[PDB]
Amino acid sequence: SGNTGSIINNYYMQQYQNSMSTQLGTQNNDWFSKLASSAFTGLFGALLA
Amino acid sequence: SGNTGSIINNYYMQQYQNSMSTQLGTQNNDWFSKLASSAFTGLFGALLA
Amino acid sequence: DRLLTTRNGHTTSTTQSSVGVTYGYSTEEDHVAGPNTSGLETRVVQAERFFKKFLFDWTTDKPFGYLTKLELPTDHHGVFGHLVDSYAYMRNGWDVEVSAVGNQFNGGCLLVAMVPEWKAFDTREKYQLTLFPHQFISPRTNMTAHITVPYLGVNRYDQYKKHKPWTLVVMVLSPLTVSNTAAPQIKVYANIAPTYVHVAGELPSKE
Amino acid sequence: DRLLTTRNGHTTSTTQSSVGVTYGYSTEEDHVAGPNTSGLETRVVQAERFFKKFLFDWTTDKPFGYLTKLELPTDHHGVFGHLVDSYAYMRNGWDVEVSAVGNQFNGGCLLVAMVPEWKAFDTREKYQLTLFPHQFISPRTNMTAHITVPYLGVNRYDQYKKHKPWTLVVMVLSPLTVSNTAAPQIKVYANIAPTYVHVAGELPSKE
Amino acid sequence: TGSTDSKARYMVAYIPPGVETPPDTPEEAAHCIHAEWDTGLNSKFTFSIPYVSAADYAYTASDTAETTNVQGWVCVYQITHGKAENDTLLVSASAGKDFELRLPIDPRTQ
Amino acid sequence: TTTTGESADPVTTTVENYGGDTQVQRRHHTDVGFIMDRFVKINSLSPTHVIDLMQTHKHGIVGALLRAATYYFSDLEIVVRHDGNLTWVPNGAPEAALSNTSNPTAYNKAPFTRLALPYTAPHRVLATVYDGTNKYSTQLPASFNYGAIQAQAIHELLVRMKRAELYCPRPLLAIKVTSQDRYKQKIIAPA
Amino acid sequence: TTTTGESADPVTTTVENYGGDTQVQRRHHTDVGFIMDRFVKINSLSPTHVIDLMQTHKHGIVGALLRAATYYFSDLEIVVRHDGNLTWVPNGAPEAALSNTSNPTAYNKAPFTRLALPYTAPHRVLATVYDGTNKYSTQLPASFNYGAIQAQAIHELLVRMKRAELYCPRPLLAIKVTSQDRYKQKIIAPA
Repeated sequence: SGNTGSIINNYYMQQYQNSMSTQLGTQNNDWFSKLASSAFTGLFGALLA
Repeated sequence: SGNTGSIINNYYMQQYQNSMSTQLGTQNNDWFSKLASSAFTGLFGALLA
Repeated sequence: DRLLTTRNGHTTSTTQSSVGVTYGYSTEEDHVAGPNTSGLETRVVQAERFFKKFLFDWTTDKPFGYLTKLELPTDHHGVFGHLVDSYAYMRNGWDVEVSAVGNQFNGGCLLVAMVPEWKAFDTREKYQLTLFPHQFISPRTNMTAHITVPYLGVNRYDQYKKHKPWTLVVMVLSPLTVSNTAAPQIKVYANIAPTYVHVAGELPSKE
Repeated sequence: DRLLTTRNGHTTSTTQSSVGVTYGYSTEEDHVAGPNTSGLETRVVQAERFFKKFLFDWTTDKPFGYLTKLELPTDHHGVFGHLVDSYAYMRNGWDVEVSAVGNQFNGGCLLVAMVPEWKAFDTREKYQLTLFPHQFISPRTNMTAHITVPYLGVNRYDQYKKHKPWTLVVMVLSPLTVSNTAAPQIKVYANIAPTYVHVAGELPSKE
Repeated sequence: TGSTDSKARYMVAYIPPGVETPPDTPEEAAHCIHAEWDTGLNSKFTFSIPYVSAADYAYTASDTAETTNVQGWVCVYQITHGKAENDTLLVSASAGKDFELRLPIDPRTQ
Repeated sequence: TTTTGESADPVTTTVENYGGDTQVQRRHHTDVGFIMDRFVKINSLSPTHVIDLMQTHKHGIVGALLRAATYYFSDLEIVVRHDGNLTWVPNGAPEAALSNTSNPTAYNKAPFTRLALPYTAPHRVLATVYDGTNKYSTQLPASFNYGAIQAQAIHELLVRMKRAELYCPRPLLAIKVTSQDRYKQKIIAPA
Repeated sequence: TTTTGESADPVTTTVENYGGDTQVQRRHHTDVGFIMDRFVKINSLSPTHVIDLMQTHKHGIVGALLRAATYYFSDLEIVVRHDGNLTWVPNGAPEAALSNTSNPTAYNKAPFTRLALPYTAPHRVLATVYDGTNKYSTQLPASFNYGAIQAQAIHELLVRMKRAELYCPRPLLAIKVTSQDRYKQKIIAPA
């Protein structure tokens, strides 16, 4: 969740508190996460340290 | 804790109630405690009771 | 892709037209802890980084034999320079990189070499300057020359204020040629970095 | 024989009337490699040595409360000083030794303490100056005081040109007393040495 | 962005705070954390500006009393070039692996 | 690190290239779900108001951020300070319905009314911009709303995006700078 | 017990030296965390106020005690009696932000507002005194604050240090005594 910090469980059922998401088949569909993790980090060429 | 006496657990998560302390590695870093405990208590010299 | 990237301390330099590095006279350093320093020498890693110095303008009128030299160490305004004023004795080697960037449509060839114990060379002697650690720069092939040399000399440590062991030299082997599409002239620059800097004999304050 | 000989780099100091060393607030140093320097800090051991500074003349007319202080770091003309002009950020601790040499026939007592974040003290506050790392010097007992403190402050590294964390302070607790056989007055000197010197952020040349 | 026959050598340097004014010379800047690179097959060159400061964090905003930039400057120099007149150098910026933002704020005028 | 810039392949160098140590970072505050999860004020109001997140202010933290995404999704929470009773109606309802009490109607209770509402549009997701040549029989489709509310008078309206999902990021701009070097402004400091 | 006073080494003798029995003690009330954990009033106020623990009164139990330490750390709780809504902003924010509602804004609810706030400075710890030769481009760095608050009017401000940590103790003074022997004062007694 984001910006919610109640230790105690909710008093109303989930199907009332929120809308129910449906699927036709959350997942690791985070294009941008993948994208950023795929960035070249190394060094192209030969090194002389 | 100091001056807090609630028997019941807090309703909000810890990460909201307080700031999260981080480390780079509480401990017994109590200079003054050590210092005071190291005080000479005895008696220097010979005794005649 | 003859892509080389050199690093010295917190400074890096990368070329996309290298022809390798030439090691001169040795591939290691002699023992930096000899009797003459007793045990008092120390290494100052903060000095092992690149500094810059302009050499000259490679122009069509400079003929074969035209020579520019730079005696090392030279005037330094960083920690290396401070070292020279704070210690009686020092020693270090050099990692040299020289750029003569014009373009592929230029022609000519420069000889860059590191010479131990310089002495003005007779023009006939120039024909044998290749006996010294060297590398060439020819526009058709490369824009950078890179040479790495060790400290040397009759004394294990030196007093740079009185003697300069190494001296960089760049010389025209074949004059620069330009065309309508080439660079009109080529400025030659040096990127140098002292290696294995060691000092001994703390001098007093000037106050 | 309370014979102590301290060494910092190529400098030593020995006393034959020590009363030990007082460590202040800590006995170790906090982590010198924190996030704020990324990995760019380095240690410069060549700065870890003694330098000298005159404090004042302990004379019979100076009363209880007379106080002399020296904010650290102070003007340095050696490598430490150069560091301060070559790097944006530094940190180090201090190994302090203070001499008030007169003779066994003198009387009086000085309080020497290292204070973090100085602020001119109200005269009533002087009575509690012992809450700071300290030591005393009384002619009948000792001629040297020695205190060792760690770096501290709200920032893991500092800009000494803008803030001085530690400040040495010597104060008359009981006025000097002289007789026919005692020293007429006592000059008080400080022998200080920075510890665990670390710098970060290479500044440019001034040229 | 230059032509195949445009050649150049550049240098980027991070001038930490503490100096009064950034050096206009590669020679002076050379004493700072810096990198040089030349033109070639590869068009892009990336460099990381280090986080070096006294405090662990820094303000994203600048106070009006702030004379000299609190975190220093970045200087880009041109060591040399051959027939590279009028050619261009595109520069962009992105977050690094440890870049971090904290303390949300709604500061714009509404 | 040199690369073939033209390919547009991401390149993230690190300070290790010249001797540094890359540190630890904690990006909780830049988490989309978290950041969009706060109340934001809706400025234009009227006795009958159709909830549209685009009425949000374009420079506000939520508004700016929302606009920096092409498509989004979320549930919603609202806070309304109104006179009389408040009636809400789902996306797709005839305006006339707002008058009827059997639609979720909250009876006036001071000082205001806080509610939890579900995403109620007929699309799998909504958009902040919609390149319709028409979209009919900067105008966004009528269907892009969270329903409507009505009361005798509506004094304040705060909206809160719950479970936000953002897709296809687009330009996010800062204040333009006229000053030679930086945009300087008075930052809080003790007196 | 005689000792070498000059060494400054701690010496704690006990009544056993002359035949006594040292007793049991319970120092809960002198625990730093506990003692600093109560509300204290901030006297100077204004519609826009930057929270600075140093505005605390120097002779108050918390103020005096705080000042008897060089460095400190803590979270905070505040109680504010204000007109209109109260908006808080974290350390480092442009003063202008205080006008915006998406920053933590507490809507007026009588009689006052009690909040829990986190340490929000950029330093590992703060100081009560800072020997800056400058500290720029008895003045403490601007960064030494807990953020700021604003409301139409701010009538009272109480502050509470949570999780306090004190370091490097410095002078703590009592009322100066002019009277020949003791400072005498009227102590409560039944009538």
